[PDB]
Amino acid sequence: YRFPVIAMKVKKGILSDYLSLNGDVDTKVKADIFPDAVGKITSLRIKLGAYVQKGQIVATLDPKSPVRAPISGYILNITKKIGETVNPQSNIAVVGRIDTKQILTYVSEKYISNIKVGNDAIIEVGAYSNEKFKAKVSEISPILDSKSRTIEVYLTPIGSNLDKLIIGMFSKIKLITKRFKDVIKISREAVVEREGKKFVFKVDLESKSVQMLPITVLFEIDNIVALSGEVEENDLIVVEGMSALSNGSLINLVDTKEGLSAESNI
Repeated sequence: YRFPVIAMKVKKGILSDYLSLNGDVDTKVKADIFPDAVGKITSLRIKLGAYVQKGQIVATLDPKSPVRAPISGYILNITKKIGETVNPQSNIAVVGRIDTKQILTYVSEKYISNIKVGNDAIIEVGAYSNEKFKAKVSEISPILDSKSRTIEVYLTPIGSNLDKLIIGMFSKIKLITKRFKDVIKISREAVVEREGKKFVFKVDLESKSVQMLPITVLFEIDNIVALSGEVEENDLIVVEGMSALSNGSLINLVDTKEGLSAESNI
């Protein structure tokens, strides 16, 4: 008998660990819009998304008083209606710049000591590639909040297509903590546990059989193992049929799958 197997033509690549966070898209430069007097809002000369310049009149009161923009940028929010009464500490609207986007997140103290300015992240607002963006850590707050045990971390989105990372949006963040580089990646099920050790099966094409090689699992995630040991680029390693195999088992190579990408999982 010859056991049926599928084998992968294994490649060297990158597998990357990450910390899973939540955060918000914000901007570095923004300001609240306050009246200079007390009274009722007569007119609102702004809508969401509108561009306004420093000094420009954005609303009007009856005690006629003008409410003016304090900086130049875009209206991110309006928190007041025509009719409402207001004073110099009523926040009417928010203006901010769209060219100084930032992602804000809060990281637990135990992870902070390995995070550095320049670390890579992926910012996700959705499942598809058009909804994911690259970013880099820009700043680490000196403040530890004692109740939550978290420290604020700021990321700057880079690359192309940032016009869909909209200010105010919720995001998932994948903050890359370690990259295993130039290692053999293979589907996790290739690895088999015998007598408290780990092995894979390498196919010898000439003799149509397998050899049981010991390996070490360096890291694994998303059903992918990065391993070290006696395995090299282009070895044929069994990825279906392995539970039935032993050292020297004879097999039938039913098919050969391509190796997993050399590039990072994330």
